[PDB]
Amino acid sequence: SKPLMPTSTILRLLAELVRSYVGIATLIANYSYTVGQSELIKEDCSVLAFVLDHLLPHTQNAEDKDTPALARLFLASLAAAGSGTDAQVALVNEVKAALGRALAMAESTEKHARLQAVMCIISTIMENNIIRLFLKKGLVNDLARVPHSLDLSSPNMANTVNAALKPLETLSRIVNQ
Amino acid sequence: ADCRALIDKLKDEQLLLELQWVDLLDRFDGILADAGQQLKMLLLAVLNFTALLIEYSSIEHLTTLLASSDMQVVLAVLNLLYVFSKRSNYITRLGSDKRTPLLTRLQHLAESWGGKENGFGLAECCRDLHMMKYPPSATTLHFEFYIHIEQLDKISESPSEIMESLTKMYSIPKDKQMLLFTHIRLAHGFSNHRKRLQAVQARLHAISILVYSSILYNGLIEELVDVLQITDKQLMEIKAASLRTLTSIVHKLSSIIDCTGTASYHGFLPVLVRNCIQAMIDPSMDPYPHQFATALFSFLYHLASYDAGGEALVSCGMMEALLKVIKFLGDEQDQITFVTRAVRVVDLITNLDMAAFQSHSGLSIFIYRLEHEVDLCRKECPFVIKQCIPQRAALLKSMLNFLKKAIQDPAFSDGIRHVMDGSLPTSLKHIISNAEYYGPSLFLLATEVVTVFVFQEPSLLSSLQDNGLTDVMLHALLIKDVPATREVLGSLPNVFSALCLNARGLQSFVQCQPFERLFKVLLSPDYLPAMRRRRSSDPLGDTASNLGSAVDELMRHQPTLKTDATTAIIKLLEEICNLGRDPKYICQKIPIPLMDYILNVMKFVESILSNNTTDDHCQEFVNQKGLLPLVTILGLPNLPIDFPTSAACQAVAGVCKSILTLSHEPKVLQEGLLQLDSILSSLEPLHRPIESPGGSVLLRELACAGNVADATLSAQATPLLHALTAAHAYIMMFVHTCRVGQSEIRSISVNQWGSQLGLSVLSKLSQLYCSLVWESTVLLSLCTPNSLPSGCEFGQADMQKLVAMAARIKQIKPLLSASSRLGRALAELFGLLVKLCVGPAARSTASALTKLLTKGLSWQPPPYTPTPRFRLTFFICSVGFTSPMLFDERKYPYHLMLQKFLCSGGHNALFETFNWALSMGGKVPVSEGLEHSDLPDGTGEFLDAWLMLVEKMVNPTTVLESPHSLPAKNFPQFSALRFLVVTQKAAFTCIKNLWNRKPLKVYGGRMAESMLAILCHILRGEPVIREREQDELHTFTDTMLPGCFHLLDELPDTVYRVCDLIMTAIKRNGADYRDMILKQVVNQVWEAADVLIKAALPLTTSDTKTVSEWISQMATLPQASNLATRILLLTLLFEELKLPCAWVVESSGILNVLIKLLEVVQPCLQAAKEQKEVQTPKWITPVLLLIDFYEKTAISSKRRAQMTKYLQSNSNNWRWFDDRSGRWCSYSASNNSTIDSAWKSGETSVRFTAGRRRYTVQFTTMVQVNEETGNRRPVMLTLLILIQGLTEDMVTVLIRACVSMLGVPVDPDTLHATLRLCLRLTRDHKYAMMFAELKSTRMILNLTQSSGFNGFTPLVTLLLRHIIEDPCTLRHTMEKVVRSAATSGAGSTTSGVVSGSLGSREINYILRVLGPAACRNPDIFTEVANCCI
Repeated sequence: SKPLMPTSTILRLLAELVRSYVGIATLIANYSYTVGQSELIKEDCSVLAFVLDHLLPHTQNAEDKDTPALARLFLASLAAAGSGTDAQVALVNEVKAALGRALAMAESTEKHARLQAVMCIISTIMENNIIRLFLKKGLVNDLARVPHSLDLSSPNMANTVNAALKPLETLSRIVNQ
Repeated sequence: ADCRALIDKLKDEQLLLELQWVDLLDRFDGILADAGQQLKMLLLAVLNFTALLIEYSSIEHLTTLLASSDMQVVLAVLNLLYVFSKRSNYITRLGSDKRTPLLTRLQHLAESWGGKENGFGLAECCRDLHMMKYPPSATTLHFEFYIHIEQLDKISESPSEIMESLTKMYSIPKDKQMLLFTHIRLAHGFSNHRKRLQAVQARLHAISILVYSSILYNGLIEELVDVLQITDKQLMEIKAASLRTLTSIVHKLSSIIDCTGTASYHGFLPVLVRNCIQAMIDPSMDPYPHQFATALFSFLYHLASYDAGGEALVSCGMMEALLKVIKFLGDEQDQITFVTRAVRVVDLITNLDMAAFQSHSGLSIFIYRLEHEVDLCRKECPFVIKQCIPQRAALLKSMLNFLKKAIQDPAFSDGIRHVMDGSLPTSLKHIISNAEYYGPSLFLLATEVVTVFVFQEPSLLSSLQDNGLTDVMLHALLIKDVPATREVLGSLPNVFSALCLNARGLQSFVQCQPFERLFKVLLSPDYLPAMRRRRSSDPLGDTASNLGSAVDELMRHQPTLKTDATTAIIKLLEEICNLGRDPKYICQKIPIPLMDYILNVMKFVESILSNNTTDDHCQEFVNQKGLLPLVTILGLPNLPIDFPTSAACQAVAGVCKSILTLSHEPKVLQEGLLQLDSILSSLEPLHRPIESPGGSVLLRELACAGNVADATLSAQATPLLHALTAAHAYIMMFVHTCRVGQSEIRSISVNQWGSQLGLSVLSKLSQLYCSLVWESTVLLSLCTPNSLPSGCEFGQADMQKLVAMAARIKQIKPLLSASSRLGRALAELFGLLVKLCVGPAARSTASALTKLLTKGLSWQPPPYTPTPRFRLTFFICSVGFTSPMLFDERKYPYHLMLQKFLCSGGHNALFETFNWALSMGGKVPVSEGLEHSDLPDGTGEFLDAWLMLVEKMVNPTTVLESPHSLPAKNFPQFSALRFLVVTQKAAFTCIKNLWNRKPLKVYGGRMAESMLAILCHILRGEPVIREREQDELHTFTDTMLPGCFHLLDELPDTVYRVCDLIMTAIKRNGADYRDMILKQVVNQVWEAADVLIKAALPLTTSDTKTVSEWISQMATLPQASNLATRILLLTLLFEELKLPCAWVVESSGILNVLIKLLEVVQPCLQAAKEQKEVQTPKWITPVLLLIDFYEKTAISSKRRAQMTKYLQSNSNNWRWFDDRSGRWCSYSASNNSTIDSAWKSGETSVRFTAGRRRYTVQFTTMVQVNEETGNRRPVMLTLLILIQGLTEDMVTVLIRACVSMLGVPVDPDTLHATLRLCLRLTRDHKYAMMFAELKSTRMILNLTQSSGFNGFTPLVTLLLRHIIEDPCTLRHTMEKVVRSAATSGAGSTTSGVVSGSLGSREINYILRVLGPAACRNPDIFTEVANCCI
């Protein structure tokens, strides 16, 4: 009775069609949902925004177990696929938007799961045009401002800060080496 | 014992616990579950005693008891949890159900207070300081998650009700109010001394528990050492807590050492230790508390156990003080315990320095203390050859372990001669002489100290003999009863290996008949608990095996003992015979443990005989007549019925096998055969039937056993059942010795079995086999509930004596098992004997075994039988028996056995049993028998076994190719060809007699499948055997199709064997016969399809229900059962006959009818989805697979045609690829011509030899594999009935039908077939667009896991890629692939070196890698490769 293509499988499929076909990454990047298109959708938002906010973050109650590994694969593929700048710029812009959104979010384990998962996707992407874009957009400076937008007493705060330090170390090294 | 007396006494309770398991621990867990939810002191006493019990269900209560206002109980709970974590990992392994609530409560106790740096040092927390020299935040609560309270004194009452009032005034986080309670009770405590010390102590306990299982910091060691320095002397319990914490922290060690000062003689810890010791020694100076001293000597133990600490204890010279302890301390139990602690420390310290110990004469001090303690036992137990207090026994044990270690240590090798001229032997003499006052492990340590000394200085064994220590050891280990334990038994032979070492010692050892005494251990129930396997995971008899290997080492050092050892072994065997022979004993699972004796003795003898593999013990034993007493053990009357399957019988068989394989001696088999012939001659009344209406002889011997409650336990009550179970044990020994691969042992086995006695036994075993099949089938006929018999008193007359049904069954079941298990062992024996016979006397062995096969197949019951089923069940097991004996695993025959099975008989009887089984004894002819209504119940099961045998008998590809062929040469020479002539001729008539009749209720599809396999083998074989009756197979292949299609209507699963039969009839006959077959199959499909096309016209007039009837009529009409096999047959035929069957499927137009049927069924299936009662027509998958392979075949014919258009039909040059040079080197002309000819024939693979190397080509992969090396190398062919395929109007209808079948989730296997078809069709983007324009990706996403299959996600991904790949995107992706393959030297499964630059880069190879892309689209691949290469 369970659906045969869970969102995990659909993500792996899209990751494959991105890695093969040039236009798919740009079409997925520009495609955006509409208000009241699904129960989980509150307002017009990009697919990348939804993948960053609702599918990528670890959450304690399962719907599919391995949705996050495959949204990470999907966004990794959408980066690695060169697709000129049409796909990579919208990916980076949407990651920046979801970071600022989650930092403005109210203090919650939802906030820390979103933050940790965005740091993890920046780290996987980071593992050269993506780095050029991360510099141009000031993503490193928005990562460094992360603790300004934390409650420094939270029991999660150290884990989300570790996560945000992980791309900062790699990026500062790759720049100044 | 006194524990049980204490339990009964307790069961004023608290007064008794103040004076000082399951139901006492349960009453404790009771009051724990009661008090935590004249009480508190009861809880405290229960705890204070339990903290002794664990040191030699409560958890969930104890964890709640930490929420106490009076810290005394918190402390006691911690002391108990410390005793736990110290001794065993009981709380570490526990689950997080309560481990985390516990460990968190402990963390909240343990967590720091700010230490010295904030004025909360433990030293300052323990000195009073006036309560005004502490930080003002001490009497203050500051709990955050917000609560702050300046001081707790104005509300000092009721801290628990304070916490509950805070529960009501504030919402305290759930499940973490413990950190509040501990802060509040602390802030109440700190005001006063006792409560502050109790908080300190609780914190120290909590640390220690948290370390035996963020808390630790730089100042903690210094704080603890300053607690130890505090000299008010009222703190000794806090000092002991601090030391126990330091102990936990050892498990920072350099800091512990730097603070305590152990690196120097002057230093706080060493000085404290020396003052404790001096206070313990001298009575005037008061003694430091026992608890504190124990914490000190435990800390020294754990510190010494680590190298940094042992080196520090060297440096401060603690050995001098500890030897002072071990020299001057008194006799009382606590002082003894401090002595054993000091001894274990002197052990750890001497594992890295000896010089201090030696310079302090420590060995003399140890020996004097051993003298003093032995002198204090001498008063209690003065006996010496001319209970010990536990603490003294532990002292002695640690001190003898030290002496053994020192003897095995240099720095005593000079001087250890002067140990045994001390008092030591006079005190060992007392331990050895009193192994019952002193423990057995202490008696062991004493004999091992002597053994290790004698191995260090064998010279001074003369001194030990002069003072008679060896003569006391002998008396204590032989003449006095050996203490019954594994370690003592394991050591006796090493001890005797020492005592023999002086030759005088050997004389003394052999003087006292040592092995008569030593081996009695194996026949004594007192030592069976010592012999029982430890951990239940070491082998059975592991300890007797060790003992035997040690006695082997002993008497290989001292060969003079070998003869007496083997004499005492043979006396063991003769006594086991005695205990098994006379009636007065009865084997327990008077009861006697005989089977344990037999296992232990046999593991002992096995170890001895097989240890060195020098065949000196085997020879001696056989020459001392031990094989008679050995082999008799199998036949012992009073051994139980379940003996033969037991590990003791397998042990006896293993000893026989060891003797056979070491000595190469026939005598084991000769003697086994003599005794087996003796037993078989006893039970000839089993061969003679009742000779009246009667049942089993075993059940007439049972029933006539008077009324004894259990006859089967008596050898006189059931003589035949016990001779059965003796023969079974002998047969399992012959099995074990036949399961041998040494050709020499095989040869001497066969030479023995071929003897006059061997063949007398083998004849009697054959008659026994047929008697046991009779008896077992009669007995099962009597345990059946009055169904199988024909209402007759066949064995009832004896069941009426035996006895309301179970009361009779449960007396027969021991007979049934004793007779059925023996039959299976006989069959195993004869199979092994056939293997040995095949690989002159073998020929007589095989003769007697084929006379058994004839006897079994021609056996007829007595004429009093109530039903033929007893004969059919005899025949079924005779056939299932003859199969293993004529044919190996992998189904190759033994030609010696087929020769004798033919010449002697059994082939005419094998086929006569078929005629008999069908005719029912001639009552009905065979041609009417099968279809007769009154055919016996088991005639389908017999025919299943008979047909499965004949399938093996007929196959030429094994009967001619068998590895087990006879050599080429007085004897009649065998021909497997004439054997197949007569067998196929005899089989064909019987199959005729079953060809068309309706199948049996059960065992009819296995009958049909083996009958069809026989026909296939005959039809393939006659072409090959006429090379070295044809019109009968001709007319058969003409008329067979009515029967084939009858079989497809009755038993669809036979269709694969019907395909193979039709293919062999085709390869016999011409294309004129292929056409007739294919047109007839196609006409059956045609009419079955057209009736379903008329079955689904929309039901306008409503005559039928038009909903449930119509939906299920399409799926259930007989025609819809036919199609599922007529199409499937046609598809298998198509797969083999690729192009003729394609051209017929084209020219008949049947494909249009099947497309029309797939279209017309869609309204029905859709309506079924709307009934929510989908039930998929099974015929859909054959049709989709047929269409799939029809268009696969047409693809391929066009590609092969235009390939032929580019090839010369003469000498097509095949070339093999040399990756190293990059050359397509040609084959020789004969290899090239062979490969081309065999590719053109369509063979999948071709074998050839070049340079005597064996090469094979695989045209599936186009690879040459070298058969010797397995190297795979690429090959190429050097280039220089037209199947129209599916038309657009068919493809359009198929795509719509596949989308509708995806809409309604028809079935998993049907979705797989329809998606496979879509995958083939959509490879043209026009049809992929059609498939995507009909909204099929929504259906695919909606599909539930009930409608899924292994390939679903790959296949769906490929389909979606087919939708995505329009001409331009496919071109650009092909460009990416071509560039990637040309730039990167890709590896392959053709040994093309990875990232090679010759082989990986040839155009002719790269085109082979890119072949999948060329198939994806060849035109586009040309355009791309022309533009990018």
